[PDB]
Amino acid sequence: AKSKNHTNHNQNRKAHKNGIKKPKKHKFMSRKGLDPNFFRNQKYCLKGIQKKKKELKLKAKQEKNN
Amino acid sequence: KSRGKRSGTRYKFSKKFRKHGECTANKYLEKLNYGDYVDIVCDSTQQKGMPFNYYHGKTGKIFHITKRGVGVLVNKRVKHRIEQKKVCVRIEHVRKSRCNEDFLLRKIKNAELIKEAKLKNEHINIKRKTEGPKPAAMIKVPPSKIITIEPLPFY
Amino acid sequence: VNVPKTRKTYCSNKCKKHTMHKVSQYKKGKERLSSLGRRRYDMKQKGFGGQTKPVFKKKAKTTKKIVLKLECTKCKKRFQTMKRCKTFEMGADK
RNA sequence: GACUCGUUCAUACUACAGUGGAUACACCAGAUCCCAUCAGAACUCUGAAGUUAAGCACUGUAAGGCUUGGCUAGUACUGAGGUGGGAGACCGCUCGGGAACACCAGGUGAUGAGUCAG
RNA sequence: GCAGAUGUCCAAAGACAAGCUCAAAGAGAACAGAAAUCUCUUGUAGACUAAAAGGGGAAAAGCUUGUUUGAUUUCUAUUUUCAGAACAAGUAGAAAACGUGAAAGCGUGGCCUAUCGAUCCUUUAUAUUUGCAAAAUGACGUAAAUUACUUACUACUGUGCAUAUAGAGGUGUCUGAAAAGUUACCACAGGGAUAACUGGCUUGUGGCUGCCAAGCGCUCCUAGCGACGUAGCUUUUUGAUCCUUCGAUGUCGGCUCUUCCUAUCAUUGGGACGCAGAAGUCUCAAAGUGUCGGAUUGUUCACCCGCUAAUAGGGAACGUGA
RNA sequence: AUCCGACUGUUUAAUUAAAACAUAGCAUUGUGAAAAGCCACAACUGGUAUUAACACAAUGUGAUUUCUGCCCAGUGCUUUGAAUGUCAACUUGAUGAAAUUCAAUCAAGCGCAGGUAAACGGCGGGAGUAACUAUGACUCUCUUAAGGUAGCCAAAUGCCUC
RNA sequence: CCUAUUAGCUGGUUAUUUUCGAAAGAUCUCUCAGGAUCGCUGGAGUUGAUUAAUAUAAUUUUACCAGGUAGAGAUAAUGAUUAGAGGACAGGGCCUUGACCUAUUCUCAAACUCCCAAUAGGUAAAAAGGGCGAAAUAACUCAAUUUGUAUUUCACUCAUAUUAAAUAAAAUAACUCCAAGUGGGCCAUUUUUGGUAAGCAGAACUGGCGAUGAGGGAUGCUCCUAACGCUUGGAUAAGGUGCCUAAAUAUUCGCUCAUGAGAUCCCAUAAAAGGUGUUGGUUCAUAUGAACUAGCCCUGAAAAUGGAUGGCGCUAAAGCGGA
RNA sequence: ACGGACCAAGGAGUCUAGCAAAUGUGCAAGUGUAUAUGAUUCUUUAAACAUUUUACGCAUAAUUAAUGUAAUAUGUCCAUUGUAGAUUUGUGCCCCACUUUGCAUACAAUACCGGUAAGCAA
RNA sequence: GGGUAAUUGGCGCAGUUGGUUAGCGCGCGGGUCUCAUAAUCCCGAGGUCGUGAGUUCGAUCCUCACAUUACCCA
Repeated sequence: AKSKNHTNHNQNRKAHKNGIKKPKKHKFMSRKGLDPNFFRNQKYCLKGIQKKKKELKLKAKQEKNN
Repeated sequence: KSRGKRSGTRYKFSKKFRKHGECTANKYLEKLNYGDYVDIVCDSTQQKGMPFNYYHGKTGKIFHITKRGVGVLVNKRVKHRIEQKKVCVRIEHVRKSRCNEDFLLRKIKNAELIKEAKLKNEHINIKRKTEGPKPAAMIKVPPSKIITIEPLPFY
Repeated sequence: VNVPKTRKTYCSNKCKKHTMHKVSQYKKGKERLSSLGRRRYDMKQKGFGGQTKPVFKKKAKTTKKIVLKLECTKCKKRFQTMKRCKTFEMGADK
């Protein structure tokens, strides 16, 4: 029995019935494997700034908590 | 029956007339930053680091930079939805865009105008004009320049 | 396809210096009679029933992948794979 | 006037004539050493006896080409509408957008950074 | 559908650097010619680049030379087919040690687009990684101690076997069953998704009617014709399709019987003719009347004998099996 | 009168009575007996057989007449094998601490060398040539195993074919 | 008896109403009548809106992009492809044959392009953001522990009262989970492949049919108007106004004699060629001759049950084309 | 195109095991009381009731073939860090802008455990 | 895959450490009349490469080149 080998009819209407879906567009994009030896430095940067901020936080907390 | 890499680029990837030869020796010197908007143009003089069939002419943004590679994020349609796609291309093919120079110029004009506008405390319709209905005015024309028109005969 | 017999390359283990390597052509080697597959198949084949497994009896393509065994002169071995070809020889005339 | 490094990558090109030589580039003298060949022709090295003849710079050609503008022409063409016309092929109308080739006119560059010379 | 091609080939046809610039045409020079070597002039590819084709390529991606093996180990982000699975093929990187040039850089095969393959099983390599279910196999090795069931410290621990990682052995029906025919003795479930018969829509072929007029017709284009070309009707052949029925529409032909159509064979009345008359040819109005007996053959179709006035062409589910 | 079948006979109960079968004749093969043939049987055992080559079993063709041409390359079937290629178990021997791994051969069969076509089957293609013409008695040629012999015919076997 | 064997296949599969409501693609399949898969749908539940915003939009605009289809060409390349004008290697008797060269000429290309549309395509149009300086951090980079890069915290503040263009019954959103059906399609305007053509075979953007009736086309699965809770009035769409058949023998302006007139797209055929029929024009010649030109009409015009603009019939139309 | 001359009765998504999801309920780092045990229960009672100070399943911790190994790390009963984000306390008993807390979650970043790489390695 | 012979003159042939040899194919001479034929000589990677040994085609060894066998968890 001969069978229709292809069609693309009604496909666009089916697509637009639910509306063309958009990606969620989140804010941050992961750095799992992007250009290392730069984020390698950046992680140490973040660790250092966090360490300074948190040690100052603990110093203030102690000098206010006696 | 055949859907290879460069399929159907007999003219698209072909370099335009009298534009053969290697890429311009200044296109390497453009400056790129994360978050910039960029256009993707497939050149053919360079071979490796090549974009693909569909992506010629599209836009995107810069999120990945290597010694020579550039990764651009693009919205490519597939049936019922749009999904992000990251494409890695080379500096020869990539090209700085103009999709945001209009808005950048508008922002610069805003910064250099509304500053003094606020200094004077004036409100303006800083929204884009989109000129529609023209106003009504009076104009002059002497009777010596009114040239009539009439339909033409056949031949 | 002709390949020089001795090469200069990297050693993937026990060493980290670009040294000499002797190149030979890998051979399949006779299957062991005590191997698990053979003994299990023999156990299956005891008794009536005939063949109890398919036979790869199609014979479609006309060549085998070519593989080079590299001997690191210091010690130890390594494999390498070249694209399939019909003709292959060791260090033939230049 | 001159050069060096650039951009613009033919208005910057090409063919033919004329003009310009203090440093300028350049032709030019040579091959012991660095250096290369079949060949000091080229390349490399050392020089400045002679030099606008050539390159290079400028100008000229009812020069070709190139490049703008006009015209080709609202023509060819085409989106939407039509219980429009035509047996059909095709051709009107409303709301719309809009060519190219050939032809004519004008032009043959602009330019950054740095230096020498007076 | 169309024009083709692939299941290979290559230590260089791979990497890099440097130098040079190809075809062709003209001009010239012993043998020497259309072509043989050299040199000159012009020369944006008209050659060359493994293959088919399509792109790209000029101080090169081509030609010549030089040094070389990055055609290497391991791992990510991803693009193409897309389920946005994979493999595959790539693209960009990273951690290594290298080659190349002076460096900048470039190198993860072939300037780009095709050149290829799961599970399980087998085999070969790698491994300060393991077991072989109460135990051990260097080795009593080392320090002390005595005639013993002595004590501390050991990375190097029997054959064979299973694993872990990595390639390879092919599944071309190529996302992967190990596989010869026949039923005219047949059986079953189904199919008008699907043949053979009408019916249908189309008219290529078949038949029929035209248009134009070079020539034929003693001269004379249209009495009768009419090539070379061109426009239509037909469903009476064969075609093309498979829209209707495979829970059955009784599929050839002959016998018999009725009507209908006209593109008239004869008969009616005319017209024309290259018509003396006769005979005959073309043709307009015309379906009222008529279109036969036989031999051969299953025939339709066909060919003969004979009379005829003439022995015209067709349909009706190829008319007609209660 | 022709074709078929030699005749009498048998057969598709309920669509086919024949040209189908069988028969007499012709010819082949196996078989010397209980250690054989053909066959049945799970094993014991049995039929042929109360049998003995003028017999038993399996075959093809089908009175009589005259014939029954050629090929053992193909596939079958069969005959000889201590020279013999290949080939199992077992055994022997070697190494090994043992499993193990290795070599050797006087099994049959296949191969080697024969025979057999009333075993299955097969039986050519091109050119040139003779006082008219046409053909080809013959010559050359490619090739197979031989290349359709005696005979016969648009036969119930010839499409072209009416 | 195993056995109520198996069956990708046929037939059937029982009460209402309401709400929502499809597909006949695409990948793989010893797959082509099946299946798994996403895609389309329902149900459930959650986060965000309820503040004429922000996300958001089959939308347009402002700016900025990319293409090589029609079209246009042959002198712009390649391949064709027709004739001459002119001009200095070979053949024979200044002469001839050609080839060859310069500029012209006739016509082309789904697998030609110096050029290039409309359609369709893409991105940006400011607050989880940006602009403008300091202070820290780093093992990254740079000659630079101070060159920068990126980060954090502070400064300062960028229309926000219409809202960084317009307009938006834009939060009827976004997400997650469970699941059925589906996985043979077809018709229509336009584009287009094969074939002569087909109510054929095969695709393309969109709409329908299926899944759907209502009025009209006499009648019809797809045409036109228009999509449906149950009634009462008004006024319409398409379409009609001689009767059938509700409404104009309505008005007004011209054409038409048919001894087979004509009367709506799909839609149910008609041509090449003609006409001294008639109506109106244009070009020429001295109200006349010719040549053209387009409306209607006539010929061309032939098929079988008896036949159809739907019938009747229709001519100062109830035909044709208008107002 | 196929089944239906007619009537009345019968006539088809059920049951079990296992899992998942949705919902409701109890309990909650525990949960279920299994076989089975005791009782002046012993028509109905083949059901209800009850279960002396680790029985098991499922969960609390994962991972690798595997010998096995096993979640910050003792500065502190703070309980990792960001961007938003519900609430919250207040300034200008009902809006918006200003500081305060930052649920849940969403997108990330960090550490830490097993595994495999790489460097070292007694 | 195993196992074996084969491929060396132009035919075909077998040979093995102190070796390249012939019957035929070819050349001419000479010859016994015309044919045979003594003998010179054309003819040899001893299928290929490498290896072993005072001394090799030979001894060891792999590459493909030819054919019945046997297994086709390949």
